[PDB]
Amino acid sequence: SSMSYSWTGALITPCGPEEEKLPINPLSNSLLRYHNKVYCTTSKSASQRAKKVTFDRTQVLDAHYDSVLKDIKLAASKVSARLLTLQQACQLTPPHSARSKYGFGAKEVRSLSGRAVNHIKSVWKDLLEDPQTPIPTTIMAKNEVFCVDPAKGGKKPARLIVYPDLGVRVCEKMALYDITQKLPQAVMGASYGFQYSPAQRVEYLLKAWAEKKDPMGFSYDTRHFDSTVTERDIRTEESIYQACSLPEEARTAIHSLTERLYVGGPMFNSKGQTCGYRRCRASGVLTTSMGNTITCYVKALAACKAAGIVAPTMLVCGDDLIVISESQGTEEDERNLRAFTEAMTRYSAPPGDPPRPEYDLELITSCSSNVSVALGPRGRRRYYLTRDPTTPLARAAWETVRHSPINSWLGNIIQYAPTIWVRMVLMTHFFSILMVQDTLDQNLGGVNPLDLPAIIERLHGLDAFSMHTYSHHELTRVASALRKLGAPPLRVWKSRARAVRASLISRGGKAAVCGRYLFNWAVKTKLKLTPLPEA
RNA sequence: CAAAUUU
RNA sequence: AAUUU
Ligand SMILES: Nc1nc2c(ncn2[C@@H]2O[C@H](COP(=O)(O)OP(=O)(O)O)[C@@H](O)[C@H]2O)c(=O)[nH]1
Ligand SMILES: [Cl-]
Ligand SMILES: [Mn+2]
Ligand SMILES: [Mn+2]
Ligand SMILES: [Mn+2]
Repeated sequence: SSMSYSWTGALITPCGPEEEKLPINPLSNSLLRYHNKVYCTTSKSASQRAKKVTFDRTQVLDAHYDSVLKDIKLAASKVSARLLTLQQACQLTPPHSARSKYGFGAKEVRSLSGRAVNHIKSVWKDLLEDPQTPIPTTIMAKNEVFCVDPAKGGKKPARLIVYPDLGVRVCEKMALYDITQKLPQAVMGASYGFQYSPAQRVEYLLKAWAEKKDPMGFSYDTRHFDSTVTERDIRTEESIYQACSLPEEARTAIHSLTERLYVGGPMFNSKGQTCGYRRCRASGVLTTSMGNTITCYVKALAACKAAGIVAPTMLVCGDDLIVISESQGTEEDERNLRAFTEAMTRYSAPPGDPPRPEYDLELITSCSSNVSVALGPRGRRRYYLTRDPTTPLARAAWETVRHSPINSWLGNIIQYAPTIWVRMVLMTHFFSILMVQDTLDQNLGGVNPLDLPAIIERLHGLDAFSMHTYSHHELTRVASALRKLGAPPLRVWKSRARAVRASLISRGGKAAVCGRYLFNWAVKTKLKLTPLPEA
């Protein structure tokens, strides 16, 4: 039936300047050599993304879907959800959020300037009074950094971001924010992925795995998921929102937003020209995450039922899921996954790479990450979250006139503190840099480098300073990644850490704390590492 | 552009 | 600020 997009032929213009690296990368030319492999998805490449995502869609539901959808509405109704005062919504706008066409930006909105507050009042009026006129949207390309992958086709084209003017975004929040805070958790229960910390995510997966008499696992991702979302899915999304206790004024707004924005509409490039028209998810609206997550969860749980997966235990984060099930033999498991996939494909949620059953937790990737295991200080198996380091490393070498990567070094050091690649590579580099800059005190993205041990033990457990004997998979993947980016191998980072460490220790103070906890892995005579006041 | 987590 | 979807 419905085509996902249609194109005037007008280009998808840049919303500013997209910078190139420079001939010297002073912060990261000691981290890695192959800077030619590090690129940022440009808006010229948007054209190609459009081609990939524009395609005709056909959807066939069935008892299993219908049934799941029923049960989900019954969940939805145990939820009461209130409107948000125009002001409260203004306050939830991000600091730098892209300004309005109508002469004002996020400063005004967050501070409750009167020009801003009136415009918004009017815009909300128009939603209440008018429930069909489509709402224009801007379309732009997302700029992300990756390592090239010649094996997987050279350079990814830029993903497409599609969003309404600022005023509309506030209104969206008024109508929907509270729902987003309550509905998913209530529809999906323990399956709701974003609810968990990474540690809980891991415990959850292990508990699921443990529960089975004979576990089988897989993950599923949808190809260009936002393109796969149909007018009907969105309307079914509305009817799920509506299934709550709502102020009548909300219902009108929801329904008006649904019909005028969410379900489709015209798109304009940043120079103002009509770009095309959209009949699927706009990734840019408030409902993007919740939408994707709920919808994905319906189709998924239906496919599970269509395919006979026994005792499924799910975890959904957007279009990404993991199911851990009771195995029915490999022969049947393969048949069921095929079924599952046909069902999803019928429901208009077809796979990128088609899924496969696995019987070992390490072999299941979702949200670009996976569980692995190493040994801790006393010889116990310690499970943790990790990932291919390619992209984080690539991003660690993204230096331009207007951008420093030091923050991403830190971001990843915190998030993946127990991973061998953070511990040996990223930390070593990060500290090495700052000691030489002599800018350790300096706060970065509101964090103090010298806190790190505390920060890390709070979030990952003191075991993160003592883990050893990492998995074959993980060593292979790390090695291979450094080799791919022309970084030094681990043996060299070992040396460099001994040095960094010695300097940090001899620096005294918190530096020495850092030097001792964070680099204890680097020494043959490893110390007794006890817990920290600060956490 | 939106959300979630981490800070 | 970082990351993810
Ligand atoms: N608003 C917004 N949504 C995103 C972004 N990245 C991913 N998503 C949403 O999550 C969906 C699934 O993500 P992913 O599997 O990573 O990409 P895709 O399936 O190729 O589109 C996308 O189709 C988007 O709707 C982003 O930067 N902004
Ligand atoms: Cl242990
Ligand atoms: Mn996907
Ligand atoms: Mn309605
Ligand atoms: Mn995904």
